[PDB]
Amino acid sequence: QQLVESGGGVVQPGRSLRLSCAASGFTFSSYAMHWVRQAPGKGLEWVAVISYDGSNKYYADSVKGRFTISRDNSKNTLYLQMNSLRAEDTAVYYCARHATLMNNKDIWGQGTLVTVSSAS
Amino acid sequence: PLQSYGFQPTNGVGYQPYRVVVLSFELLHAPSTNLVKNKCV
Amino acid sequence: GDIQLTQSPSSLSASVGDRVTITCRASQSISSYLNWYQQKPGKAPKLLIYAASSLQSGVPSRFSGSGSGTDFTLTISSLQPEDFATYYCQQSYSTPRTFGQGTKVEIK
Amino acid sequence: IDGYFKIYSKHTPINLVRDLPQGFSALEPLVDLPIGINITRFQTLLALH
Repeated sequence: QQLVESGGGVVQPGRSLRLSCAASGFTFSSYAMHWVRQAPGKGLEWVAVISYDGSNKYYADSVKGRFTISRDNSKNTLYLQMNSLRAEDTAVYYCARHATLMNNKDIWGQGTLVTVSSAS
Repeated sequence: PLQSYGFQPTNGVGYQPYRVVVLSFELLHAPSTNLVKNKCV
Repeated sequence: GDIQLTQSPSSLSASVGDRVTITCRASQSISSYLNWYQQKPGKAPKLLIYAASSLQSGVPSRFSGSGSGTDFTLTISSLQPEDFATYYCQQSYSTPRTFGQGTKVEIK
Repeated sequence: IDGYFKIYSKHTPINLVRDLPQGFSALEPLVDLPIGINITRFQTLLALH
Protein backbone atom coordinates (compact mmCIF):
# COMPACT_ATOMS: atom_id res chain seq x y z
CA GLN A 1 0.00 0.00 0.00
CA GLN A 2 2.71 2.42 1.00
CA LEU A 3 6.43 3.04 0.49
CA VAL A 4 8.83 4.96 2.74
CA GLU A 5 12.35 6.11 1.87
CA SER A 6 15.64 6.73 3.63
CA GLY A 7 16.71 10.31 4.18
CA GLY A 8 18.20 12.35 1.39
CA GLY A 9 20.91 14.92 1.90
CA VAL A 10 23.97 16.71 0.58
CA VAL A 11 26.89 14.34 -0.05
CA GLN A 12 30.32 15.16 -1.51
CA PRO A 13 31.11 13.54 -4.89
CA GLY A 14 32.86 10.20 -5.12
CA ARG A 15 31.17 9.01 -1.92
CA SER A 16 28.49 6.41 -1.16
CA LEU A 17 25.05 6.60 0.43
CA ARG A 18 22.86 3.55 1.07
CA LEU A 19 19.22 4.01 0.05
CA SER A 20 16.58 2.30 2.17
CA CYS A 21 12.96 1.97 1.11
CA ALA A 22 10.47 -0.04 3.14
CA ALA A 23 7.10 -1.32 1.98
CA SER A 24 3.74 -1.56 3.76
CA GLY A 25 0.34 -3.02 3.01
CA PHE A 26 1.65 -5.76 0.77
CA THR A 27 5.13 -7.24 0.81
CA PHE A 28 8.06 -6.48 -1.39
CA SER A 29 8.69 -10.22 -1.40
CA SER A 30 6.46 -11.53 -4.17
CA TYR A 31 7.21 -8.66 -6.53
CA ALA A 32 10.16 -6.92 -8.12
CA MET A 33 10.98 -3.29 -7.33
CA HIS A 34 12.65 -0.42 -9.16
CA TRP A 35 14.36 2.92 -8.66
CA VAL A 36 13.87 5.94 -10.88
CA ARG A 37 15.35 9.44 -10.94
CA GLN A 38 13.81 12.86 -11.45
CA ALA A 39 16.10 15.83 -11.82
CA PRO A 40 14.25 19.17 -11.53
CA GLY A 41 12.70 19.98 -14.87
CA LYS A 42 13.97 16.68 -16.30
CA GLY A 43 12.00 13.61 -17.26
CA LEU A 44 11.69 10.46 -15.20
CA GLU A 45 14.76 8.34 -15.92
CA TRP A 46 14.80 4.69 -14.89
CA VAL A 47 17.76 3.63 -12.77
CA ALA A 48 17.85 -0.02 -11.70
CA VAL A 49 15.71 -3.08 -10.96
CA ILE A 50 15.63 -5.66 -8.23
CA SER A 51 14.23 -9.15 -8.80
CA TYR A 52 13.72 -11.09 -5.59
CA ASP A 53 11.80 -14.03 -7.10
CA GLY A 54 15.08 -15.38 -8.35
CA SER A 55 18.03 -13.13 -7.81
CA ASN A 56 19.21 -10.70 -10.47
CA LYS A 57 20.22 -7.05 -10.62
CA TYR A 58 20.11 -4.87 -13.72
CA TYR A 59 21.47 -1.33 -13.89
CA ALA A 60 21.09 1.44 -16.42
CA ASP A 61 24.24 1.73 -18.51
CA SER A 62 23.33 5.40 -19.02
CA VAL A 63 24.23 5.93 -15.36
CA LYS A 64 26.48 2.91 -14.81
CA GLY A 65 28.07 3.68 -11.46
CA ARG A 66 27.69 0.28 -9.72
CA PHE A 67 24.79 1.60 -7.67
CA THR A 68 24.31 -1.68 -5.87
CA ILE A 69 20.85 -3.06 -5.15
CA SER A 70 19.76 -5.82 -2.78
CA ARG A 71 17.10 -6.57 -0.23
CA ASP A 72 15.87 -6.73 3.24
CA ASN A 73 12.87 -8.88 2.31
CA SER A 74 11.88 -9.69 5.88
CA LYS A 75 11.49 -5.97 6.55
CA ASN A 76 9.95 -5.43 3.06
CA THR A 77 12.78 -2.99 2.43
CA LEU A 78 15.29 -2.44 -0.36
CA TYR A 79 18.83 -1.05 -0.36
CA LEU A 80 20.67 0.67 -3.21
CA GLN A 81 23.98 2.24 -2.22
CA MET A 82 24.89 5.43 -4.07
CA ASN A 83 28.39 4.68 -5.34
CA SER A 84 30.74 6.74 -7.55
CA LEU A 85 28.83 10.00 -7.30
CA ARG A 86 28.77 12.92 -9.75
CA ALA A 87 26.90 16.16 -9.47
CA GLU A 88 24.33 15.77 -12.26
CA ASP A 89 22.85 12.85 -10.30
CA THR A 90 21.60 15.48 -7.82
CA ALA A 91 17.88 14.72 -8.02
CA VAL A 92 14.94 13.05 -6.28
CA TYR A 93 14.57 9.28 -6.34
CA TYR A 94 11.47 7.07 -6.37
CA CYS A 95 10.78 3.48 -5.42
CA ALA A 96 8.87 2.04 -8.37
CA ARG A 97 6.83 -0.79 -9.85
CA HIS A 98 5.68 -1.46 -13.43
CA ALA A 99 2.36 -2.97 -14.45
CA THR A 100 3.69 -5.59 -16.88
CA LEU A 101 0.31 -6.31 -18.58
CA MET A 102 -0.66 -8.62 -15.70
CA ASN A 103 -0.68 -6.66 -12.49
CA ASN A 104 -1.73 -3.21 -11.43
CA LYS A 105 0.86 -2.71 -8.72
CA ASP A 106 2.55 0.55 -9.71
CA ILE A 107 3.25 2.07 -6.30
CA TRP A 108 5.59 5.00 -5.81
CA GLY A 109 7.48 6.29 -2.80
CA GLN A 110 7.31 9.80 -1.46
CA GLY A 111 10.57 10.96 -3.03
CA THR A 112 13.79 12.06 -1.34
CA LEU A 113 16.55 14.31 -2.61
CA VAL A 114 20.04 12.99 -3.15
CA THR A 115 22.44 15.90 -3.61
CA VAL A 116 25.95 15.49 -5.02
CA SER A 117 28.00 18.59 -4.24
CA SER A 118 31.01 19.68 -2.20
CA ALA A 119 29.04 22.71 -0.96
CA SER A 120 26.60 21.75 1.80
CA PRO B 1 2.85 -15.24 -13.00
CA LEU B 2 0.07 -14.02 -10.72
CA GLN B 3 -3.02 -11.87 -11.14
CA SER B 4 -5.72 -10.61 -8.82
CA TYR B 5 -9.46 -10.99 -9.03
CA GLY B 6 -11.67 -7.93 -9.21
CA PHE B 7 -14.25 -8.11 -6.42
CA GLN B 8 -16.83 -5.44 -5.58
CA PRO B 9 -20.52 -5.84 -4.69
CA THR B 10 -21.13 -4.11 -8.04
CA ASN B 11 -20.34 -7.49 -9.63
CA GLY B 12 -23.10 -9.69 -10.96
CA VAL B 13 -24.10 -12.98 -9.36
CA GLY B 14 -21.75 -14.94 -11.61
CA TYR B 15 -18.78 -12.90 -10.38
CA GLN B 16 -19.33 -13.36 -6.66
CA PRO B 17 -16.59 -14.81 -4.42
CA TYR B 18 -16.99 -18.38 -3.28
CA ARG B 19 -15.17 -19.61 -0.20
CA VAL B 20 -14.62 -23.13 -1.49
CA VAL B 21 -13.49 -25.52 1.21
CA VAL B 22 -12.54 -28.98 0.01
CA LEU B 23 -12.56 -32.02 2.25
CA SER B 24 -10.46 -34.96 1.17
CA PHE B 25 -10.37 -38.38 2.75
CA GLU B 26 -8.31 -41.57 2.77
CA LEU B 27 -7.89 -45.01 4.35
CA LEU B 28 -4.71 -46.68 5.60
CA HIS B 29 -3.10 -49.18 7.97
CA ALA B 30 -3.68 -46.30 10.42
CA PRO B 31 -6.99 -46.55 12.30
CA SER B 32 -15.80 -51.69 22.21
CA THR B 33 -17.96 -54.80 21.62
CA ASN B 34 -17.38 -57.99 23.71
CA LEU B 35 -15.59 -60.69 21.72
CA VAL B 36 -17.75 -63.64 20.57
CA LYS B 37 -15.98 -66.98 19.95
CA ASN B 38 -17.36 -69.48 17.36
CA LYS B 39 -20.54 -67.48 16.67
CA CYS B 40 -21.56 -66.26 13.22
CA VAL B 41 -21.14 -62.56 14.03
CA GLY C 1 21.65 -0.73 -28.34
CA ASP C 2 18.97 0.93 -26.24
CA ILE C 3 15.37 1.38 -27.30
CA GLN C 4 14.61 5.00 -28.12
CA LEU C 5 11.27 6.57 -27.27
CA THR C 6 9.70 9.48 -29.11
CA GLN C 7 7.04 11.37 -27.17
CA SER C 8 5.29 13.97 -29.26
CA PRO C 9 4.47 16.72 -28.59
CA SER C 10 6.60 17.29 -25.50
CA SER C 11 4.10 19.92 -24.35
CA LEU C 12 0.65 21.09 -25.35
CA SER C 13 -1.05 24.06 -23.71
CA ALA C 14 -4.72 23.18 -23.83
CA SER C 15 -8.23 24.30 -22.95
CA VAL C 16 -11.38 23.00 -21.30
CA GLY C 17 -13.13 19.99 -22.81
CA ASP C 18 -10.46 19.15 -25.39
CA ARG C 19 -9.53 15.77 -26.82
CA VAL C 20 -5.72 15.68 -26.78
CA THR C 21 -3.78 12.90 -28.51
CA ILE C 22 -0.38 12.63 -26.83
CA THR C 23 1.69 10.32 -29.01
CA CYS C 24 4.53 8.12 -27.80
CA ARG C 25 6.43 6.61 -30.71
CA ALA C 26 8.95 3.82 -30.41
CA SER C 27 12.21 2.94 -32.10
CA GLN C 28 11.35 -0.77 -32.17
CA SER C 29 8.20 -2.84 -32.52
CA ILE C 30 6.92 -3.21 -28.94
CA SER C 31 3.87 -5.47 -28.56
CA SER C 32 1.78 -3.40 -26.17
CA TYR C 33 4.24 -2.76 -23.36
CA LEU C 34 3.64 0.94 -22.80
CA ASN C 35 2.03 2.87 -19.99
CA TRP C 36 0.95 6.38 -19.02
CA TYR C 37 1.33 8.45 -15.87
CA GLN C 38 -0.15 11.46 -14.13
CA GLN C 39 2.35 13.77 -12.44
CA LYS C 40 1.56 17.12 -11.08
CA PRO C 41 5.09 18.44 -10.43
CA GLY C 42 6.10 17.12 -7.02
CA LYS C 43 3.64 14.21 -6.85
CA ALA C 44 4.02 10.49 -7.35
CA PRO C 45 3.47 9.22 -10.91
CA LYS C 46 -0.09 7.90 -10.88
CA LEU C 47 -0.43 5.15 -13.50
CA LEU C 48 -3.09 5.77 -16.14
CA ILE C 49 -3.01 3.00 -18.78
CA TYR C 50 -1.39 -0.41 -18.58
CA ALA C 51 -0.46 -2.46 -21.67
CA ALA C 52 -1.34 0.63 -23.79
CA SER C 53 -4.99 -0.44 -24.23
CA SER C 54 -6.52 -0.85 -20.77
CA LEU C 55 -8.01 1.61 -18.28
CA GLN C 56 -7.24 1.84 -14.58
CA SER C 57 -9.14 2.00 -11.28
CA GLY C 58 -9.99 5.54 -10.21
CA VAL C 59 -9.30 6.85 -13.73
CA PRO C 60 -12.44 7.04 -15.92
CA SER C 61 -12.57 6.69 -19.69
CA ARG C 62 -11.75 10.37 -20.26
CA PHE C 63 -8.30 8.84 -20.81
CA SER C 64 -8.16 6.07 -23.42
CA GLY C 65 -5.16 4.21 -24.79
CA SER C 66 -4.54 2.42 -28.07
CA GLY C 67 -1.73 1.48 -30.42
CA SER C 68 0.90 -1.21 -30.86
CA GLY C 69 4.22 -1.89 -32.53
CA THR C 70 5.98 1.45 -32.77
CA ASP C 71 2.99 3.75 -32.49
CA PHE C 72 1.29 4.43 -29.17
CA THR C 73 -1.47 6.88 -28.41
CA LEU C 74 -2.75 8.73 -25.34
CA THR C 75 -6.39 9.54 -26.06
CA ILE C 76 -7.41 12.20 -23.57
CA SER C 77 -11.07 13.10 -24.07
CA SER C 78 -13.34 15.77 -22.52
CA LEU C 79 -10.40 17.51 -20.91
CA GLN C 80 -11.01 18.25 -17.25
CA PRO C 81 -9.58 21.09 -15.10
CA GLU C 82 -7.73 18.54 -12.93
CA ASP C 83 -6.14 16.79 -15.91
CA PHE C 84 -3.69 19.63 -16.60
CA ALA C 85 -0.36 18.16 -15.44
CA THR C 86 2.89 16.58 -16.65
CA TYR C 87 2.38 13.15 -18.19
CA TYR C 88 4.62 10.30 -19.31
CA CYS C 89 4.75 7.21 -21.50
CA GLN C 90 6.64 4.06 -20.61
CA GLN C 91 8.21 1.00 -22.20
CA SER C 92 8.60 -2.31 -20.44
CA TYR C 93 9.71 -4.29 -23.48
CA SER C 94 13.40 -4.82 -22.76
CA THR C 95 15.98 -3.87 -20.24
CA PRO C 96 16.76 -0.87 -19.91
CA ARG C 97 13.37 0.72 -19.46
CA THR C 98 13.11 4.31 -20.60
CA PHE C 99 10.30 6.76 -20.09
CA GLY C 100 9.17 9.56 -22.36
CA GLN C 101 10.35 13.10 -21.79
CA GLY C 102 6.90 14.13 -20.57
CA THR C 103 4.01 16.14 -21.95
CA LYS C 104 2.67 19.01 -19.85
CA VAL C 105 -0.99 19.65 -20.60
CA GLU C 106 -1.68 23.09 -19.20
CA ILE C 107 -4.37 25.75 -19.20
CA LYS C 108 -4.43 28.10 -22.18
CA ILE D 1 4.27 -41.28 1.26
CA ASP D 2 0.57 -40.50 1.70
CA GLY D 3 0.98 -38.44 4.86
CA TYR D 4 2.76 -41.36 6.56
CA PHE D 5 6.53 -41.22 6.79
CA LYS D 6 7.34 -44.64 8.20
CA ILE D 7 10.56 -45.75 9.86
CA TYR D 8 12.09 -49.22 9.62
CA SER D 9 14.96 -50.76 11.57
CA LYS D 10 17.06 -53.87 12.16
CA HIS D 11 20.13 -55.00 14.08
CA THR D 12 22.53 -57.56 12.70
CA PRO D 13 25.92 -59.06 13.57
CA ILE D 14 28.57 -58.74 10.87
CA ASN D 15 32.07 -60.22 11.02
CA LEU D 16 33.25 -58.70 7.74
CA VAL D 17 35.66 -55.76 7.82
CA ARG D 18 33.27 -53.22 6.28
CA ASP D 19 30.79 -54.03 3.54
CA LEU D 20 27.58 -56.05 3.64
CA PRO D 21 26.97 -59.83 3.60
CA GLN D 22 24.69 -61.93 1.39
CA GLY D 23 21.99 -62.31 4.05
CA PHE D 24 18.47 -60.92 3.97
CA SER D 25 17.46 -58.16 6.38
CA ALA D 26 13.78 -57.77 7.23
CA LEU D 27 12.78 -54.36 8.60
CA GLU D 28 9.59 -53.91 10.54
CA PRO D 29 7.83 -50.53 10.52
CA LEU D 30 8.59 -48.76 13.77
CA VAL D 31 6.02 -45.95 13.78
CA ASP D 32 3.67 -44.81 11.03
CA LEU D 33 3.46 -41.05 11.61
CA PRO D 34 1.35 -38.17 10.19
CA ILE D 35 4.15 -36.13 8.55
CA GLY D 36 2.37 -34.53 5.59
CA ILE D 37 5.56 -32.82 4.38
CA ASN D 38 7.60 -33.56 1.28
CA ILE D 39 11.26 -34.11 2.19
CA THR D 40 13.57 -33.57 -0.79
CA ARG D 41 16.93 -33.31 1.02
CA PHE D 42 18.67 -34.17 4.27
CA GLN D 43 21.92 -34.85 6.13
CA THR D 44 22.80 -37.11 9.08
CA LEU D 45 23.65 -36.05 12.63
CA LEU D 46 26.72 -36.59 14.77
CA ALA D 47 27.88 -36.83 18.36
CA LEU D 48 31.27 -35.24 19.12
CA HIS D 49 32.89 -33.95 22.30
